[PDB]
Amino acid sequence: RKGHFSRCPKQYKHYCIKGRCRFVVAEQTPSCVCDEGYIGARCERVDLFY
Repeated sequence: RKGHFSRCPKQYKHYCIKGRCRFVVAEQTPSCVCDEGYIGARCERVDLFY
């Protein structure tokens, strides 16, 4: 319909520091989306101060 999946909790977000992730249980699809204004491979740096 719109987005009925499982949101990744901060406790399990070790693959992304400043990035969220949507894990689909019914259809096994683990996808991590980092902040658009972020920088670094592990989402450590950022491109937005104010």
